[PDB]
Amino acid sequence: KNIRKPKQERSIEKRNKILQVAKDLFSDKTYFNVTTNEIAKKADVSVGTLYAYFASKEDILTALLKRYNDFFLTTIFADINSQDSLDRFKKNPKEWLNVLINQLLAAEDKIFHAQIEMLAYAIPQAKALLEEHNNNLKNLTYKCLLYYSDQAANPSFKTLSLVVFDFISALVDELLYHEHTQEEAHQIKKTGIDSLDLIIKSYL
Amino acid sequence: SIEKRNKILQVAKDLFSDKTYFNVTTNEIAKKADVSVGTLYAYFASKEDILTALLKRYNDFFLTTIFADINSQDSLDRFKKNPKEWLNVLINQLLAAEDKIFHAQIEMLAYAIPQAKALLEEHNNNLKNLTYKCLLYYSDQAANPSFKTLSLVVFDFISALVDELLYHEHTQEEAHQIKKTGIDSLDLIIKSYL
Repeated sequence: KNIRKPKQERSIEKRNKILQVAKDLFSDKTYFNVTTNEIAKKADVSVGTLYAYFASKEDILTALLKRYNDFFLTTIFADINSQDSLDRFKKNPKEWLNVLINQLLAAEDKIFHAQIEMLAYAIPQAKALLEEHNNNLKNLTYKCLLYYSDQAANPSFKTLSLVVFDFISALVDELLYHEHTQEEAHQIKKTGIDSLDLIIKSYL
Repeated sequence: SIEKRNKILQVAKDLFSDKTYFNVTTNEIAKKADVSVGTLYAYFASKEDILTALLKRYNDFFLTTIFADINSQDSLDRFKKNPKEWLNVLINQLLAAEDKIFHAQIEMLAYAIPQAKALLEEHNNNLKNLTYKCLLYYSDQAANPSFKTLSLVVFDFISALVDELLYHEHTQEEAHQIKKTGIDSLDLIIKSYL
């Protein structure tokens, strides 16, 4: 019993293996084309064992979405949601854009994220998750706008935060999920940035 | 029969939208269209065949109605007159798009079904190319790599604005402010390069 072995229990290993296998299957085949049988086989567990851990395929999804939320908050949002961003924006709105777009472009796990976007059309948890993340990024954007003029609240800045982030996110997607040369990606980013700078400055 | 094929496509379209495509079966379509499983099969071998027929219809409708107008010489002239008036017109046409509910299902399906992804990318590339043609026409230029880049950015922003308005709940006043902010901003960006 007290012999040299990993601290993590076998039941946790198998649970983690199921989740990683399902995540990868969902990512590659899309969620609706993946069967419970296929998940069990690829995880090297019986179908009965898979059901002991997860009552349905959607319960597996619930668990993966929760993990993506933490990944988002810890690896992408923590640096964006910082006085650093507010300071940067106050000094020059253009440098705020440059840094933010790089942060969003640096976001990892784009393959599974795409699957969450698909699932937003069909699965309420997926829609809610992405709306919350989007809302947090819009709110950060709103806070930067307020910080520029040292305001407490401004409805027109809230509306602007929505439009500006929607455009930012559109630019990120063009760069992330579409094929471009290094040079074409550079020009899209520059045109996008210069354009968003002019817009933001027009309302400040 | 022709009429029955149309009824089935009508029914299948409504089902795909209400329920999620992946969850709808051919049996379900047959039952809702009041037709036998054998009859339906005679019309369409698989569910994917029904979808292809709906996608082909969507393509022809995009090409013949909405894209034909956007791609007209008349459209080029409006841009040259006032790009803001052109923006207003295009954005209002996009906001009034027919079959928006089914279109969202196509957007979802584009992640899983190559033909749906291909179709939407063609329509998006079409709209970007027209935008480019508009910029060239304004300037009387044959080619401009900076305007080609611009056309991608601008159309991406246009699409983002339309989606914000179509897919999210806003008070009447907020929706008016989002639309106005969006349009004014696009007009500002376009004019900065002209």
